[PDB]
Amino acid sequence: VDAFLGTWKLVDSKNFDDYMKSLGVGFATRQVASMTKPTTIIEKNGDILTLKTHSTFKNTEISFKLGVEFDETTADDRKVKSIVTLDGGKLVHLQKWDGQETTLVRELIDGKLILTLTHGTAVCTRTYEKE
Ligand SMILES: CCCCCCCC/C=C\CCCCCCCC(=O)O
Repeated sequence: VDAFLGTWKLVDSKNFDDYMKSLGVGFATRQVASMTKPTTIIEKNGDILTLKTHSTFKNTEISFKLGVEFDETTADDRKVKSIVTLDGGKLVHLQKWDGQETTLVRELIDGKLILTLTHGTAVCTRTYEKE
């Protein structure tokens, strides 16, 4: 997982409104989210990964072991059961709640971190660059 480690800043986003709307996020939160450029920090300490997402709007932090389920409260206030694994060199984060699922997939492509978010028919792509 070592190539994912570091500090990353958002530089491009496509279809995030569609993804938020699919999750039921209200229009006022979508407004602010469309103008926010988060910083994501990924760190490791032995087998424990910590993923921080910082912005002027909301901040989140989770710590987990790969392949072990954990409880997570998301930035939009869903209480989900999560698991993160490495699949084909990608970091795959699966969230389940109320019979629903969403995936947050991170892959490294030409030095950039590409985050693909899928829920329902909505697919959002967010591109991060390393700081
Ligand atoms: C912590 C800041 C995340 C981005 C601004 C706040 C958005 C909150 C609205 C819906 C959350 C949807 C699920 C999390 C999206 C994370 C996107 C990302 O890491 O770039």
